[PDB]
Amino acid sequence: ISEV
Amino acid sequence: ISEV
Amino acid sequence: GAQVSSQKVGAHENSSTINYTTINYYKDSASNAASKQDYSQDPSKFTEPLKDVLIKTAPALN
Amino acid sequence: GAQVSSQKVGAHENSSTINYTTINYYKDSASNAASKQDYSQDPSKFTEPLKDVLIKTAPALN
Amino acid sequence: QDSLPDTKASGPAHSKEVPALTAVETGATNPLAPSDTVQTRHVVQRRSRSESTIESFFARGACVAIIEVDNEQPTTRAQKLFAMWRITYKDTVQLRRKLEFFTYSRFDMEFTFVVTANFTNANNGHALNQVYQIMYIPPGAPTPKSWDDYTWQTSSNPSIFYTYGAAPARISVPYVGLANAYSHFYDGFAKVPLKTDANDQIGDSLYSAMTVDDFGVLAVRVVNDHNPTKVTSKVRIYMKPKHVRVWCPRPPRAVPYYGPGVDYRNNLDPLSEKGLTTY
Amino acid sequence: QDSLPDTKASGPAHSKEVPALTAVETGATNPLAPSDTVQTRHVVQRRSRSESTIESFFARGACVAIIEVDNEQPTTRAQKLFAMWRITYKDTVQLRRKLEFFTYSRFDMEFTFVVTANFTNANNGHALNQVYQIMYIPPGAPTPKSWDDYTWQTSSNPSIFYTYGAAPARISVPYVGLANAYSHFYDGFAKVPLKTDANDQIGDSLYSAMTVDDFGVLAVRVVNDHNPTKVTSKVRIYMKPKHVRVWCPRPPRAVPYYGPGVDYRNNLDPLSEKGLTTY
Amino acid sequence: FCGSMMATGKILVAYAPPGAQPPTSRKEAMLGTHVIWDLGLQSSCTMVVPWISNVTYRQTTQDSFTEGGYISMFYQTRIVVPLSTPKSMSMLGFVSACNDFSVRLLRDTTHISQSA
Amino acid sequence: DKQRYTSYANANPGERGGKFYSQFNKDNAVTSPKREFCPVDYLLGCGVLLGNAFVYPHQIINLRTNNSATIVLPYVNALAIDSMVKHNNWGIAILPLSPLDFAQDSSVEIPITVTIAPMCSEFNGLRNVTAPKFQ
Amino acid sequence: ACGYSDRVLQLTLGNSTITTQEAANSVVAYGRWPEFIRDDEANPVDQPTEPDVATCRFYTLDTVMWGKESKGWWWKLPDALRDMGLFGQNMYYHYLGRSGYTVHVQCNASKFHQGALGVFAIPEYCLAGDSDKQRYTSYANANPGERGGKFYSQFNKDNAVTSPKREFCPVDYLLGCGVLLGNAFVYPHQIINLRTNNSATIVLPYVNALAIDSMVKHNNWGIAILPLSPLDFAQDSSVEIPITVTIAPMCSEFNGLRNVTAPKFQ
Amino acid sequence: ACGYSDRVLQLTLGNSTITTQEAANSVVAYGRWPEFIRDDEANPVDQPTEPDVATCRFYTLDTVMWGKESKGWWWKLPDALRDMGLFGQNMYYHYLGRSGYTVHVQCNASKFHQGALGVFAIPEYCLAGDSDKQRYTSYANANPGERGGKFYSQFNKDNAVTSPKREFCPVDYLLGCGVLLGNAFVYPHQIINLRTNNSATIVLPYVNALAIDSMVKHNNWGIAILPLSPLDFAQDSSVEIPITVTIAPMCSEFNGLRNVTAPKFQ
Ligand SMILES: CCCCCCCCCCCCC/C=C/[C@@H](O)[C@H](N)CO
Ligand SMILES: CCCCCCCCCCCCC/C=C/[C@@H](O)[C@H](N)CO
Ligand SMILES: *C(=O)CCCCCCCCCCCCC
Ligand SMILES: *C(=O)CCCCCCCCCCCCC
Repeated sequence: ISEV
Repeated sequence: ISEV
Repeated sequence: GAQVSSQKVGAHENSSTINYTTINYYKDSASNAASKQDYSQDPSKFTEPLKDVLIKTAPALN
Repeated sequence: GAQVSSQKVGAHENSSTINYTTINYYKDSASNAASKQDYSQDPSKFTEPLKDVLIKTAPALN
Repeated sequence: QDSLPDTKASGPAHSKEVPALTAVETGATNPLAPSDTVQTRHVVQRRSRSESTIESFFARGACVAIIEVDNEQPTTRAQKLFAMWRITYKDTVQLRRKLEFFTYSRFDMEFTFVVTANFTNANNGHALNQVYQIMYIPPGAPTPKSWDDYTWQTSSNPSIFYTYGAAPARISVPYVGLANAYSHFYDGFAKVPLKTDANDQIGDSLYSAMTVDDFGVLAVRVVNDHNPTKVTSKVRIYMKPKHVRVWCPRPPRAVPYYGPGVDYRNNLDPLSEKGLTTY
Repeated sequence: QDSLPDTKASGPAHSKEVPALTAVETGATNPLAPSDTVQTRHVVQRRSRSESTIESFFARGACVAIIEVDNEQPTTRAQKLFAMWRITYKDTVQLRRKLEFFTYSRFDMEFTFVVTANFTNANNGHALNQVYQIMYIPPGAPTPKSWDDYTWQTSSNPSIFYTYGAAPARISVPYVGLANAYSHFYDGFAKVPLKTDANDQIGDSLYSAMTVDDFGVLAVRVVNDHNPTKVTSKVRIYMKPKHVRVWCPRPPRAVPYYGPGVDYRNNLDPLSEKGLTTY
Repeated sequence: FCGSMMATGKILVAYAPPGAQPPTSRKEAMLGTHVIWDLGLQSSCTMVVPWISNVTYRQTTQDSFTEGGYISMFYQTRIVVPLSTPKSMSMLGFVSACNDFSVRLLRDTTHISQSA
Repeated sequence: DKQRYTSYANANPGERGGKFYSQFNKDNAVTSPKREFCPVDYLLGCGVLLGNAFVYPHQIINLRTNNSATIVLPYVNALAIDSMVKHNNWGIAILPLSPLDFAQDSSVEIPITVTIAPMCSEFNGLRNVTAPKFQ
Repeated sequence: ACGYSDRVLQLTLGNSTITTQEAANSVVAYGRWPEFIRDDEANPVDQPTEPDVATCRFYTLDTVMWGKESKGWWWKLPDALRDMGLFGQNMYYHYLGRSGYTVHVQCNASKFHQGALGVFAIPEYCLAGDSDKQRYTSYANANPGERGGKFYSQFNKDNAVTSPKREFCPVDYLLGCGVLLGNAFVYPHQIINLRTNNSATIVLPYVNALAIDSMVKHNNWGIAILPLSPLDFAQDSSVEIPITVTIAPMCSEFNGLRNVTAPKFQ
Repeated sequence: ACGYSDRVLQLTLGNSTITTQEAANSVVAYGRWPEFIRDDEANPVDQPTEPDVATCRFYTLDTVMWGKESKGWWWKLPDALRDMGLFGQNMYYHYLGRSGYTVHVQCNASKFHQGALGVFAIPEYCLAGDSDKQRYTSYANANPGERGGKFYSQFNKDNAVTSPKREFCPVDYLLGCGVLLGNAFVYPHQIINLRTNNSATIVLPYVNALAIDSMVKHNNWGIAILPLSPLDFAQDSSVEIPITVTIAPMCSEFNGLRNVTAPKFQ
């Protein structure tokens, strides 16, 4: 996943 | 998982 | 491949950064939804397209 | 078992590598979708199937 | 962080800096803020322009076509057992006008299809649920001459088979333009008459049109064979631009549209009457 | 990274390297680029061949069969209470022609089934929703003699039970060929007449055919017992090759197909008239 | 060139990007892209039609907006043969794409059909 | 009444340019149609209001203030290069925002001269010359 | 310096050598030289025979004559060699056989003659029949042996629906099979253009959807020779010059020995 | 080994390519390849235009026919190109112009024809007039454009002293200017001798006593083609074969732009  |  | 971003919260419950999750399911980017996390810009190219841009306190014609 | 790959982006929103995710749900590979990440090759076996391949600047018949 | 700028507190002035005077002859807009001409207090500004980004201004499905197609016994007369629509946003006016705030655009397109049907005759029995085929025919591919000829085999053209009563069908299409952006306005011709042309027809073309077939057509048919009672359907097509970029702003259309070009004809009087000194 | 090669800048030449002359007698195509015969500028090339890979050329469902099946009272005459289709891509022409750009192929096959029904008689009451059984009968398995005999028990053959109005049914099948690739063309016979044969029928077989039953048949029936009114349905079958490899390219079919072999009969004149010196 | 070995000749083959009168004489044809072919032991000559286009992709149907130009061929001197040699002969022509060529938007062909 | 019907020779006046009108005068000789533009001034000749033309690059020559306008134009198109014969990239429109007046005379006239210079010109696709039919 | 040219070649296989002094290089079809079945591609389990020099040698077929009205010639492989020495014997004694080939087509004329032959090697060369009945050419007619067949300029349908001929009717501009002759250049080929060369040499790997098959039932390759530009000479109206085809089996292996197959041809 | 020969050449300039398979090497006149004016040799001070590929490309003039009684042909440069595409436009819009040239003369025949053409490139090729009046050839007659002029075998004096023709009368063995043709070999030249070659290629630097001059008033080079040995074939008495001249400007630069020069030729 990749939180921004 | 496996990113390519 | 999950993307996690913050929501801009409007009304708040009597309960902080609330997040939402997105996964793209298709290979073609045309299938994607819109992220609507859109940046803006300066109107100058329309409001001041002058070769010598002058400061508003100075006379426009010198 | 999630495979994550990059999409080749065409039109861009006014918002980078956008990815998409795939999981195979069936044991038989015939059930799989197509990945469409396909490599190509050289046409030479059809365009130049000559025993002595000569360079284009040199005479073809020497 | 997307809020607009804060108002700064400012007090009295007695000086040689004169922001209130300017010369609009230069072609520039005077960038004043209220604190340049009045005393202001400090205000921490929290408003944002989130809903007027180019993406949010266009992020709506807009109706662009209503296609009518029938399912009845193939007679010898002209019928509507299949229908063809040349793809365009210029058959309706509302989305056309929003796109035409700009000269060029680049976007992907989402199409959603709403299908409704009704009986026309009081009764000749009924009808079983219909399946619709919407086939895209790109410029150059063969167009159907009858509702079940070979073109409907669709081996290479994309088709949607929609079942009546299911959720509206929906597909996305990439930026498919031949140029680096779509031209909403083209000041030119597709042909030029030359002095050596045999006659004047050879170099004649329509002003401001580009290709002839543009994006092709959608061919719609009911796949079912006919029932004894006739059933009429309409397919309504909604277009939504997504992943939108636009260039070179234009005045919006102010008088009714008259065709696919910029021509006008009637109601050339958009402004109403109001006295110069009436609030 | 999949873009085509960049154009290199090149200038004038006066030399003994002569890329413009060649001898096509050798069997080779001259690999020239524009910079071999004209002055070019540098161009950073961004186009790609993404849409003409073998997978993307075949990645479409193409119609290969329309099977008609009825649900009505079993009379004593010939009816269509069940139908059988010998599996093939040669009953239609569009997918046949694309596969026949190649001599051999290896792929998995996706089948999607679109089913439509209608009433035929003005009215004898109605019909409740129909369920369809599509049974695959491989070469050698017993074929049905009536719409509800024991073969429909399907203990080992695979069947699809499709409910009218549901999304089109879909299944995948592996590469099931008896050889290491499918032969789109077979220059030979399945039998040879020998000198010691009792008569000429014994060694006679059709030119270019291989097995007799090929891939078997699909047997389709409506599972419901009949209503008082008759209901006719059509099952349209769409084939899409996936995970495709192909070998030995061929000229494409240029005159109409005349059967499952390469035979021709009419319209042997594909090219139109054009003057030698007319643009 | 499929004439005898004793035949000689020079030929001008040209490409005119669109927008002007289609060449009717060598004089007009030689102002565009061209190759002057000298017949001899190397039997064949290649002219490359460079991609010269306004749009980034042209249509495969005929459209004046995406028209591609004109190919013409003229004698630069003439075919000359000695006595006892055929005075006429065939020329054959071949076409192929260069390595910068691509296509897009798959569609059905008009080159095959099926009647009911 | 015919849409998109202005002919190539009429759409392209050359250095002569064209003029605006105060009202829509429809060509009625449906027999030998003129196939001309009819640009109405307060509609900027194209169905929008003249007052909003200020979103386009512009200057005003207001006679009490200045006697010239200078505007530098980049090439703008949806393509990097195009046919100059078929397509015009830019239009220059000069309209009296406030009409000419002098002393108390009723027929003052003063010249307007337009001088234009190509910049960063590049051309591709050489062949024989195009000769358009204008007359 | 010492003088090697792609116009002068010597080919030696078994006890036979070919020389040519006016070649136009040589083609190795699809870039693949012939080879034997590898163990990991093997399918029949019995030990194969590999006659080697007894069968892999040049066999010359009967010469055909090229005249001004010739429309073309075709042969199928292995059929054209079915009666050639020990290659034919091994072919008929074994259920299965595999072979690649070197094809050398010979046609010399003079510096005052002109004409161009297209020599095409086609995998699975299915040809069209002569009638309304589909796929009806008989085994004996589909397989002419070294005699080969001919092309025609037009479709002449066999009408004796009583005693049908069951022959092919190969129309030349349709390559005998419903495609346009001009696109035959996607197949391995050379051109014998008389001003340039007097021979064509093409090396053919075994091509099939199987590692080995029945040579009696199935032809792997077809050789089609068509006048792309017709023969002409001086100002004579009936010039004729020979065309001779010499073919050598390569990497021959056979499986499934038993009694000999004797096909009925007549 | 791979095969480069001084008989086979390709010349590419702008969008035009020339091939020849029977050249006799190529001449670079006086050993000098063309070049632009260097700053230390510069004289007009305005920035020059250098159209580059738009003008430096091969222009083919109208073909002339060589028959048994032909005496020769001559052209002057830049005059022969004054109406050629954008080279002519730049020439007439500018007071000053400078250019070098590649000249390619084409003449093929057969192995049974014979004859030899001398191709000479002459700096300042002044030609002699047709009358008793000296230096009287008019501008329109001295400058034939791409049509060029011809040589004669003898001096034919214009006698209509009333309406004088004011033409050149170039006698061939005197090279049209009072010297013997045999010594023309001190000028850059090639011979097209039909048994040996079918073309001549000569590269010409700009030669003048000034770095740049008026192209409208002054021709820098003359091209003279004379039959050193007359055309002959088999035993026919009226053989004719084409001669085609293709010339490309090289390193063109122009100075002094204003309105266009329109000379009066007719
Ligand atoms: C199965 C249904 C498939 C539907 C496929 C539709 C393909 C075409 C999409 C076109 C979107 C058009 C937007 C408008 C562009 C125009 O402004 C300009 N004339 C282009 O220069
Ligand atoms: C419940 C439905 C099951 C359907 C099962 C179908 C099985 C058969 C799939 C066949 C795909 C055929 C493709 C064509 C192959 C042919 O070209 C060649 N004749 C094989 O040598
Ligand atoms: C990034 O994607 C890491 C893994 C995310 C796991 C959840 C996936 C949910 C299913 C996606 C299926 C897409 C279509 C096969
Ligand atoms: C790799 O697969 C790691 C785990 C992925 C987790 C998400 C799974 C989503 C459900 C798949 C079910 C398949 C059928 C039982």
